[PDB]
Amino acid sequence: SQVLKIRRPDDWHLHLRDGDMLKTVVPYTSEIYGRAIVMPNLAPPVTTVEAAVAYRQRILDAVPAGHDFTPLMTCYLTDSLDPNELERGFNEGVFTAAKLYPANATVNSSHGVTSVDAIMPVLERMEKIGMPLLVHGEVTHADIDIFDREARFIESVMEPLRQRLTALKVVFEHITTKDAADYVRDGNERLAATITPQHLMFNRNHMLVGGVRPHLYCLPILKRNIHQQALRELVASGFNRVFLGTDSAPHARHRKESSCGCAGCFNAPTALGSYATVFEEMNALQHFEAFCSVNGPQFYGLPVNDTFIELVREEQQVAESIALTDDTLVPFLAGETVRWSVK
Amino acid sequence: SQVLKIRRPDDWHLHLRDGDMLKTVVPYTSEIYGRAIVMPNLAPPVTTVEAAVAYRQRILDAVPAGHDFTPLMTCYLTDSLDPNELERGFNEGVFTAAKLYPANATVNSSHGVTSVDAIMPVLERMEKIGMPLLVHGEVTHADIDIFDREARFIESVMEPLRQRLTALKVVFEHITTKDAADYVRDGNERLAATITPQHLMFNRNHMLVGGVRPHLYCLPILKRNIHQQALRELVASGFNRVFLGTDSAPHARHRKESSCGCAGCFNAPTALGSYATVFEEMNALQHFEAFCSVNGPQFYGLPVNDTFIELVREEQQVAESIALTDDTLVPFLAGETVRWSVK
Ligand SMILES: NC(=O)N[C@@H](CC(=O)O)C(=O)O
Ligand SMILES: O=C1C[C@@H](C(=O)O)NC(=O)N1
Ligand SMILES: [Zn+2]
Ligand SMILES: [Zn+2]
Ligand SMILES: [Zn+2]
Ligand SMILES: [Zn+2]
Repeated sequence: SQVLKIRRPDDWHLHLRDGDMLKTVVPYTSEIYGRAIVMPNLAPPVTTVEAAVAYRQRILDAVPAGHDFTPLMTCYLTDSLDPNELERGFNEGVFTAAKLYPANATVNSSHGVTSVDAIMPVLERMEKIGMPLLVHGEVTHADIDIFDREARFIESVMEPLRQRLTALKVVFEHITTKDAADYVRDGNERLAATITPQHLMFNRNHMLVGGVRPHLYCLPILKRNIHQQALRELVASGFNRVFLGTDSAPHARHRKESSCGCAGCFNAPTALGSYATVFEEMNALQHFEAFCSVNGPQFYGLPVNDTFIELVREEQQVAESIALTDDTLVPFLAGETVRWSVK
Repeated sequence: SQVLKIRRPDDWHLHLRDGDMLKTVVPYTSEIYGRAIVMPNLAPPVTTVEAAVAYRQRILDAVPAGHDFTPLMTCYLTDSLDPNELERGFNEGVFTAAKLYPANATVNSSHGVTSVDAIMPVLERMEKIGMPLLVHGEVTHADIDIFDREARFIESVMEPLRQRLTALKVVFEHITTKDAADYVRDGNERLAATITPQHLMFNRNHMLVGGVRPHLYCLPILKRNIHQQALRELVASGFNRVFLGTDSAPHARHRKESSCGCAGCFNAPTALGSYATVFEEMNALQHFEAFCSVNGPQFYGLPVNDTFIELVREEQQVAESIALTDDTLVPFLAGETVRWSVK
């Protein structure tokens, strides 16, 4: 019965992959979102303007007729990246931002950044030109417990970085901790964050109690409930430097359900409705549009979308699976009911 | 190459399952261990003398010709269990011990315990007759974080229970925390513990960094490294009320590598050599025999085995999998080169 009309949203953190997987997954995004930040962790990674131009075209090829969707491309920072390559792509309208993957922190990150010190000239160029830095904020030393890697990053990397480059705009991507929530809340107008649906909806118990659930396995790892609760409070408060970033991160079923399952939730089909449920549960639907459709554009200095969509509070069962050319893709909340759906 | 000779060990915590699976797994235990505590969590559970007698015979049927193996049976404690049935089984030599799994208010009285207070009659009977209680010490309330469940059990159940029944003998099964190591270390002659090879060798980072590894998923869940180190220090100290219990807990590959992986490591094939590796790394091989072959017998009031086995420090590859009638079993350390093996 209940209908909620919002300005058309965007997705400020998305993985579209490539090849047949890209063809399968892009329509789940392009039918809803006006724009998406397209992450660059392909294999090999997108580290040049030419690679980004071609990838953008493969993405557009896969967008159904009638969807008005614009992919916003990013550069994968490496230790050896030429600042001129990065700036040229920014100047040509190819790169909207650049993504910092700590080496070996996450999916397709073996070529990532080994220290902020190795890439200072690149960061200094971004600061000069007003290019936002997107950060997967985790440390990677083998002896640091996985649940501590986000908090430890704040103290040891994020804060020194921001103190050195005071004009640099930073998005703390997919935050998962009270530590990061407080850090962002207490930050200045050059610091923002994205939050996924899964880090709002669940905590680590959901992944580990009654069985191990690899379709909830993603990075940064789901945390303790008190962290979940801090994230829900942050979005529900109306704080305007948090915004929608799904981190939809698809892997074939048997890559997820294996002896060493890949990290990432394929949440593009269900993310928007899932966010709506959270904001409703937090008695905060008045702030839902801004999170989805206003806060991101403002941080990035881009116009808000000029079209509108509707969500309805009518229960839909999520498909158990989505067909691929080989194997299947298991969506986030597969087989479950979602309370809101796109009209 | 170095030889390590010990009195024949026993396994004080084992899952043998039933039917075809039992036939496959028993030989991995019976070729090495003189005795094992056989856990009662079949479907339906072993809660009667008659069921235990028949299960013992099915186990004996599956022992290869020539192996000198004796299964020591257990009763699954439930709300509906008659204390006269338990006592009769104990008196007749059928039940060596009784096993208490976590309470759950919604469990069927035929299948479990709703609260420990509700089964005081049976626990008092065990105290009276000198029957040891084996405890899976976790509180499984939905609002308790999974990594907190063992520590919560110590405070909420274990200490009050032992204060209430001061003569009751208790094995704190498969301890996984510094909390439990300290508790057991500081206990009296009526409190002991078993420790699995996975909780000595690994911590939660091994299950979750670089991928999710369901073959390391087991209950109680792997904890942070500080806990692992406390366990290693405890066995290494020579403390004589900790002893070998593998918690070998086999599940078919398709039930481990699924959207909801079953808890349990099939470690019977590789456990003994893994414990040798840990004791060696801790420079504590002088305490290895007692852990495997003396401490358990002393606690249970049973004779030490009078035959010997030898481990050799020569590298060997662990099988990638072990065939079942249907599907396959993936052993603990599958495909790895291990340092110690049985001669
Ligand atoms: N988050 C994930 O668990 N996975 C992402 C990588 C990332 O966002 O770091 C992926 O690309 O698969
Ligand atoms: O408590 C338990 C039960 C066991 C099993 O599968 O029987 N597996 C575990 O991992 N621990
Ligand atoms: Zn990331
Ligand atoms: Zn991502
Ligand atoms: Zn157990
Ligand atoms: Zn067990």
